[PDB]
Amino acid sequence: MIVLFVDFDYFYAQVEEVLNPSLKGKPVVVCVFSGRFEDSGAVATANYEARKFGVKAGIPIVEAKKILPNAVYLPMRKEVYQQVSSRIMNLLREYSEKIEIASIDEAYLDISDKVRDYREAYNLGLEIKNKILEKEKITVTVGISKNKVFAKIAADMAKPNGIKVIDDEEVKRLIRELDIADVPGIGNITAEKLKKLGINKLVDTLSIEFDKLKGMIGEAKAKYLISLARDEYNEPIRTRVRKSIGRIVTMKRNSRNLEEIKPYLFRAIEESYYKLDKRIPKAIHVVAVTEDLDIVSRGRTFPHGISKETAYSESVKLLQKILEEDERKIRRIGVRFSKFI
DNA sequence: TAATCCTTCCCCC
DNA sequence: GGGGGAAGGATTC
Ligand SMILES: [Ca+2]
Ligand SMILES: [Ca+2]
Ligand SMILES: [Ca+2]
Repeated sequence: MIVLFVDFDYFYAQVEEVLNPSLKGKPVVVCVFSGRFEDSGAVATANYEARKFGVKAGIPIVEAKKILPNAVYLPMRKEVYQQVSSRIMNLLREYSEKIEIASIDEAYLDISDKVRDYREAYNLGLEIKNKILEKEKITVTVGISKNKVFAKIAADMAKPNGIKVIDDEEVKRLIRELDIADVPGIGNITAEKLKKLGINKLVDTLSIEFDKLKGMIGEAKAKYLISLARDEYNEPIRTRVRKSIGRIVTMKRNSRNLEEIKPYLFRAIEESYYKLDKRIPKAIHVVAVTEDLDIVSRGRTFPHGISKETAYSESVKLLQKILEEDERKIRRIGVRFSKFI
């Protein structure tokens, strides 16, 4: 099999540059301003100009300014980006029917048909990198391999703005040499548990007795790693479906008083519905971010579709259930709609 | 600025 | 025992 993974470089900041070329060659930081206090918020993404110095996704907006006090700071604009992305996901469709849109900027292609070997593979990587650069003036990175996991890893290496192949032989050394923590789906926490169990390489997973790996990190995860290590991973490419929509927001001050919260909660549903568009959910969830930054949630399924009027009531009851079964204050509040018709 | 996998529950064959 | 399906939380991106 031969899978080609495509990944957009620092996407949000690149589109920002694209939309005002002057920004070219400068450190651009796409930020999310919570508006709580002076320059409060976080970092959505920074371009190469900023990254290399430390500014990265997750750092506060105040920390970033201490490093690059004079870079460009712009508020995120999901809508525009999302649309830019949509277009690009099309140039690709025009490269196969088997396309999996993993995220707003990640996508996998199943070219096992078209191309005959890694040779023609590269040609198409290039032929593809180009197209998107022409049509939309945006740089990406290609990864090619026996499957989605490596095609992706393939892309993490050759980044930014590169293209890389990882053929069987090389995969082999990776299953052994490649770090366990650098394997897709293994976040700190897991990579951590995998530490104790003495696992540090995909190989290491073959020594331990399954059931101890299962009682630890989970059967799915466990099986996932195994198949990978034994060189038997091969999940196909499928067209994923938005199985949920929501929208959380923050208040100027943490609160516990229901009246003080409602207004925020509604604004949340309001936007959530706008997103929904044409879609009708059967499930609802109120999500609260307590002051200590711990997420608390309460929801409910209905035997029918939820109207907007219904959401307003349902959400105010589930929020009450939250202030009840919890004494902490709320820093953020939002709704999540699922189980569409 | 959603996907997925778990774990525990609560019927009820 | 175990199918089926919330519900709430844990984990990755
Ligand atoms: Ca990226
Ligand atoms: Ca990782
Ligand atoms: Ca908790």
